[PDB]
Amino acid sequence: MKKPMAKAYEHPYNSEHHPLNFSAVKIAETFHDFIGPEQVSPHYESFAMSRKFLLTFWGGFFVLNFGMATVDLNWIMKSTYIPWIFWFQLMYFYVEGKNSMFMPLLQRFYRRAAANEIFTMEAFYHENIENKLRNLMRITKGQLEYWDIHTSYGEIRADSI
Amino acid sequence: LQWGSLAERPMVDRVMSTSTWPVPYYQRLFKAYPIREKKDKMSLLLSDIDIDDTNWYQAKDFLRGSFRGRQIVDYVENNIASNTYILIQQDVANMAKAYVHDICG
Amino acid sequence: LTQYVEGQIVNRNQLTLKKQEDIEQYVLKLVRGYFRTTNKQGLNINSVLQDHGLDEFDSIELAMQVEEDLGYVISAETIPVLNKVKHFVNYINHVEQFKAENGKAPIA
Amino acid sequence: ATALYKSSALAGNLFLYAYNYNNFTANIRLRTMRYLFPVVSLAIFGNIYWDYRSQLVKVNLFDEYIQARAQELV
Amino acid sequence: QMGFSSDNPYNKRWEYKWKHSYYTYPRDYEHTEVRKPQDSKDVPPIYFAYYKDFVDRWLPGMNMWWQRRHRIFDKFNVYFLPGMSLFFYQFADLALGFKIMAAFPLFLAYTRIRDKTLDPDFKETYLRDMIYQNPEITKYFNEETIHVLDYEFEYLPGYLCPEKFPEYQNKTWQFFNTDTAQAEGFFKFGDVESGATMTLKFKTMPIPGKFRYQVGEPFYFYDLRAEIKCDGVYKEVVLVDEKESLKKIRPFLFLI
Amino acid sequence: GYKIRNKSIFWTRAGWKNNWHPKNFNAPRPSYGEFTMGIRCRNDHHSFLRYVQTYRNMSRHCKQYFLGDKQLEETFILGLRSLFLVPYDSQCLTDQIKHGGERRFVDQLDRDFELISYNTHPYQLFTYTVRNEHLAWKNEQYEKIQKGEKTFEQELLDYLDEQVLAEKAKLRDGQNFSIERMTEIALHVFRKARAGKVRPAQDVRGPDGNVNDFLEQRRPFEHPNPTGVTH
Ligand SMILES: CCCCCCCCCCCCCCCCCC(=O)OC[C@H](COP(=O)([O-])OCC(O)COP(=O)([O-])OC[C@@H](COC(=O)CCCCCCCCCCCCCCCCC)OC(=O)CCCCCCCCCCCCCCCCC)OC(=O)CCCCCCCCCCCCCCCCC
Ligand SMILES: CCCCCCCCCCCCCCCCCC(=O)OC[C@H](COP(=O)([O-])OCC(O)COP(=O)([O-])OC[C@@H](COC(=O)CCCCCCCCCCCCCCCCC)OC(=O)CCCCCCCCCCCCCCCCC)OC(=O)CCCCCCCCCCCCCCCCC
Ligand SMILES: CCCCCCCCCCCCCCCCCC(=O)OC[C@H](COP(=O)([O-])OCC(O)COP(=O)([O-])OC[C@@H](COC(=O)CCCCCCCCCCCCCCCCC)OC(=O)CCCCCCCCCCCCCCCCC)OC(=O)CCCCCCCCCCCCCCCCC
Ligand SMILES: CCCCCCCCCCCCCCCCCC(=O)OC[C@H](COP(=O)([O-])OCC(O)COP(=O)([O-])OC[C@@H](COC(=O)CCCCCCCCCCCCCCCCC)OC(=O)CCCCCCCCCCCCCCCCC)OC(=O)CCCCCCCCCCCCCCCCC
Ligand SMILES: CCCCCCCCCCCCCCCCCC(=O)OC[C@H](COP(=O)([O-])OCC[N+](C)(C)C)OC(=O)CCCCCCCCCCCCCCCCC
Ligand SMILES: Nc1ncnc2c1ncn2[C@@H]1O[C@H](COP(=O)(O)OP(=O)(O)OP(=O)(O)O)[C@@H](O)[C@H]1O
Ligand SMILES: [Mg+2]
Repeated sequence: MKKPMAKAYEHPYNSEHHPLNFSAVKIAETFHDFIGPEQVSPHYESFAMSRKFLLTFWGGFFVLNFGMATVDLNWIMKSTYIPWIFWFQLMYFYVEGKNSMFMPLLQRFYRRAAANEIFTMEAFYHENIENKLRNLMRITKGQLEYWDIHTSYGEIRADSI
Repeated sequence: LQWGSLAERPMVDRVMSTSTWPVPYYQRLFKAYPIREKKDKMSLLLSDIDIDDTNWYQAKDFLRGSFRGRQIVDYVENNIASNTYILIQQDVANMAKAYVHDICG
Repeated sequence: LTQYVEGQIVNRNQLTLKKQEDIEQYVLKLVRGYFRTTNKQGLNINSVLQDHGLDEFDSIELAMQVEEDLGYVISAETIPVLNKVKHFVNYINHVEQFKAENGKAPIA
Repeated sequence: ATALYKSSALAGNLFLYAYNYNNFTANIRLRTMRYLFPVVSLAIFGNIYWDYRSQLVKVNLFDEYIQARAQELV
Repeated sequence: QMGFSSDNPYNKRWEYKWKHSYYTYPRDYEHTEVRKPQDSKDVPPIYFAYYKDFVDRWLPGMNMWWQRRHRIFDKFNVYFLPGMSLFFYQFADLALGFKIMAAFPLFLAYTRIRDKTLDPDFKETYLRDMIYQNPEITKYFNEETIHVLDYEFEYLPGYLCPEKFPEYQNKTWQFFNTDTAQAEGFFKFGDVESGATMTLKFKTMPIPGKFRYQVGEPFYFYDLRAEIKCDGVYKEVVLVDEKESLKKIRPFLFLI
Repeated sequence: GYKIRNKSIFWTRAGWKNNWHPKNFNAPRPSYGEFTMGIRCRNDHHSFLRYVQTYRNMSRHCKQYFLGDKQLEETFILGLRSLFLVPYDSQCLTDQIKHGGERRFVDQLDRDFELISYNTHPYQLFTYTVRNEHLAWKNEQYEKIQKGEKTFEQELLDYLDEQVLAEKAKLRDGQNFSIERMTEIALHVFRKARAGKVRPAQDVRGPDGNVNDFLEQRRPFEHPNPTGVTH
């Protein structure tokens, strides 16, 4: 065995923690390091459903806390009336009215349907790629049939003489 | 070095676990990936690529590791009239005619 | 003048052919040394590079090797016309004749 | 307090460059940041020190006047 | 001679024509051989992109103007246009129209300098179409086996012989032009298939065509000669003879 | 597995699977010499020679950091050709691209070479990383051979060679030891050898033959869960 090379080139400005070039993959790793891994719960019921009475207390505590702190809550309610009416009457059709009136506006639905089909393709990735290889394995085995014929030529020549 | 029993499978395949009541409600969303290391595993991109130049190039690399393989490589690259190293057999013309020239004796 | 060879710095040497018999031997050794060349012994002076598994891009790599061995500076306009062993021999002759007559290298 | 904060925010930019030195230096897509970071840093330092230096001169002009004017009135 | 020339070693006759999609310039000039990692300088110094644009775009553009500075030294560009600009510059504060009338002759001067200092570019596809129609050339040369050994094409300085071209002894034309707008050069060719070489010498001049004021062809080959050399055969092909060409057509005498 | 059912999936307003000339309103229209005064166009006939020079540049400027590795230079050439042969082999009719496919691909490769000249192209950094891991594994095999020791790859081959002899000594009715049978023998050894890397072989039980490894285990005291709560 020949002695291989000691090492290839080592870039002086590229590291695994500080990659030189940018992509969403490295941002994805730094993102999941930040939010941390999936917080797996070992319990048999969720935290919210087991503490509905207690969460109701603190929920109303902070409502009263804000209510006791906000002496002028009626001024905030009245100052919010006009924008509440305005933005809801203006955006009603584009949010909800389109579903039973003049136009459907199915742009957002088309993107869900495309993703649902892509989700299904990824679910059958193993089956689809395995069917593609079976055709390539069929072609590869068809080429290997020639070496099997030549190996027996010596036996044919021996018995022919 | 020890190899164990060829008839048996790894113990990971034989170990099992069963459930009971109560059962954890939590449904796993993703597989954990705490350390980004996937060494000694080949890329899954190398899946259904057709035959190409990398096949005869890597063949010579592995053949040249043996004595008989070194003879095949040197003979093919020198004494075979082919316009490509991507050898495809679609006929037995060169095979049959090479046999009739040898079986006469 | 020095280049890395398998991790070791080795001084590169240049050739000066100035003879028809030496140019043919160099080109054959050049083309046979290429890892994509098929039927290396069937290669002769009148051999089309296409018949030995070589395309337009392989002629660029061969022309690049001629610049390494002979010190030429071959323009991009000349490379695509080198498709036979005879073409490399005649081009090398034309470059030596040009420098022997004009005292300078051809335009690159 | 203002001069000390803005000095620390400028030092924070120097850390951001040092933390990302290899990208700012080798990646040519960040060449403009590499070339013009010191120009902006000098302009930022120039504003921090200018305000401090001008305030220092005015305080000294104020202190020397009230002392001189007070002795005249005495 | 090519006016636009950088330290790049390859493709000298195409340097001004090729429009690269580079954001900035390459770190090094095109290598002539495989180099070592320590031959080139990692992370080029700060303000490298600005330096490259000055030495690869600005500087060779000024060397082009300097090389052909003799074609812009006419009494129109030297005295009339700057003299007109100074007359209106004295009233630049009176109104806006004086600023425009003082800057227009400057922009007009730049355009004449910009066009006259460019490399003389003939329609090379017309030329190769002409030499490949000759049977004596196609016997030894073909487009698929021809290669360029040397190229030269430059304007002729001053006014020519005032017997072969009496057109240029015109005081009105000499006021705008200091040269004759004619060019001369050659082409060193070689054929890798036949082993033959030839020197394609040519002389060009602008001619009028089919219209009253517009030039027909700025580079018309009125003399085209080929000295073909082979193994033991030396042929001399005359595609366009000047004695027969100058009796039919005369130069154009560009103004402005 | 799963096939796209929409028969109009590859339909475009320009035809079936047309990704070379998408249909837009401002369509290309001809020009006439007699009627045209002036024109501003950037198209020329310089793309062919720019295609040749770009290859020479990208090939030579990358070999600068190969340290003379001959096998890496030949591997890079095969990879560089796959990048230049895209317009010649693609399903897309590259000769029918909207405004000249030759110019478009040439300008695309120039952007790649610009990054190559600075040794910052992601293909270059990927080649250095892949080659360093490969040479480290070849140097490991070389240092074990210089010591007279047997490599892990040689022990697999010798173990596979003896299993073939055992399986063919019992195969007398049939005499076709197909490549299918050889493969499943090697794959079964591979699965046990792969599981043996995480759990080495201590005794006759072999690689990953201990049931006690799969009993309840806990993190060591010096390496607790760093990212989340344990309870
Ligand atoms: C000095 C004295 C004062 C201090 C004293 C100390 C007091 C400290 C108080 C803290 C209390 C302990 C903290 C424990 C955790 C927080 C409490 C909790 O409920 O979390 C469990 C709950 C999930 O627990 P789980 O059951 O284990 O999860 C199982 C499934 O995975 C969950 O998902 P699933 O879909 O699979 O399962 C069903 C799911 C269905 O429920 C949901 O999934 C909720 C859907 C909402 C998500 C939709 C997207 C909207 C949010 C996007 C992100 C916004 C934030 C980021 C953007 C801005 C960046 C700043 O869960 C439920 O069944 C119902 C959930 C609970 C009832 C509804 C909760 C309403 C109030 C909580 C949210 C408060 C919002 C802000 C209001 C406060 C003003 C700031 O967490 C949440 O749902 C989100 C809340 C995250 C915490 C933020 C709020 C912290 C403080 C909350 C205090 C109590 C509420 C006070 C206000 C009440 C107003 C009405
Ligand atoms: C050229 C476009 C129109 C221009 C006219 C002016 C603008 C329209 C104003 C009135 C709107 C009514 C028509 C609904 C249009 C909905 C289109 C839509 O929203 O996109 C959905 C669409 C996908 O959602 P989709 O659910 O599949 O759409 C189907 C619809 O849901 C529904 O499915 P569909 O198949 O039935 O839709 C086909 C489309 C067919 O449209 C056409 O083919 C156009 C007609 C041919 C050309 C005629 C115009 C000729 C112009 C030249 C003459 C101008 C002279 C000016 C002076 C000369 C100047 C030199 O709509 C019609 O059928 C129109 C017939 C109207 C029925 C009238 C029946 C009687 C009603 C009586 C009561 C009326 C009460 C109305 C209350 C007030 C209005 C709310 O998104 C896109 O296509 C994105 C690309 C945008 C396309 C180009 C821009 C067109 C305008 C789109 C809005 C802005 C999008 C961009 C921003 C996106 C966010 C960043
Ligand atoms: C509710 C609590 C509220 C409390 C308030 C405080 C909240 C906490 C704040 C925490 C954030 C600040 C952290 C401060 C230090 C804390 C210790 C620590 O970092 O964690 C342990 C940390 C380990 O982190 P880990 O979480 O365990 O794991 C790291 C991961 O594995 C991955 O490793 P990795 O290295 O990639 O991770 C880096 C890691 C830690 O990386 C570090 O090494 C921390 C370096 C922080 C320096 C911040 C700028 C200071 C500039 C230096 C000034 C020196 C003046 C000296 C004057 C006299 C000398 C001439 O993360 C950071 O970089 C944190 C930086 C936070 C962003 C700051 C950017 C500010 C820009 C925006 C301006 C905002 C205005 C405020 C600016 C205030 C400036 C004073 O330990 C180390 O990193 C050891 C480092 C040993 C070598 C460093 C030798 C010194 C080199 C200094 C840089 C020189 C730059 C050029 C000079 C510029 C001025 C001329
Ligand atoms: C403290 C540190 C910083 C200090 C900074 C300040 C210092 C700056 C220093 C600047 C001075 C040195 C730079 C120039 C050195 C050149 C020396 C030399 O020997 O060159 C000879 C060299 C000849 O080379 P050669 O081929 O070896 O000669 C062979 C034979 O001798 C050739 O034989 P030939 O018979 O063919 O003769 C050829 C020759 C013929 O030469 C001549 O015959 C001389 C003609 C000059 C005419 C100038 C007046 C034009 C108007 C007269 C009109 C009078 C009639 C009408 C009167 C109406 C009154 C309203 O051609 C020329 O060289 C003339 C070229 C153009 C010159 C005229 C440029 C006009 C600019 C107008 C604005 C002036 C502002 C000045 C600043 C004052 C205010 C701040 O020519 C050159 O190298 C040309 C260089 C490039 C042209 C430079 C001219 C300036 C261009 C800049 C454009 C902007 C102008 C200013 C505009 C500002 C307001 C917008
Ligand atoms: C009166 C005192 C002097 C007045 C101030 C003069 C300032 C002139 C410089 C600032 C304006 C420059 C214009 C920028 C926009 C164009 C960029 C450009 O030039 O591209 C080059 C272009 C490059 O050509 P291109 O842009 O068409 O592209 C080349 C084609 N490819 C890409 C295919 C290769 O060339 C030219 O335009 C011709 C030369 C123009 C010369 C520019 C001005 C030089 C002036 C020299 C003054 C020297 C004395 C002063 C300094 C002395 C030392 C202190
Ligand atoms: N038929 C045309 N239609 C549209 N634009 C054109 C046309 N011909 C030229 N152009 C543009 O005008 C420029 C000059 O054309 P020109 O013929 O001088 O180029 P050239 O490279 O010198 O050709 P040649 O090699 O034959 O001499 C071209 O770069 C092009 O952008
Ligand atoms: Mg031209």
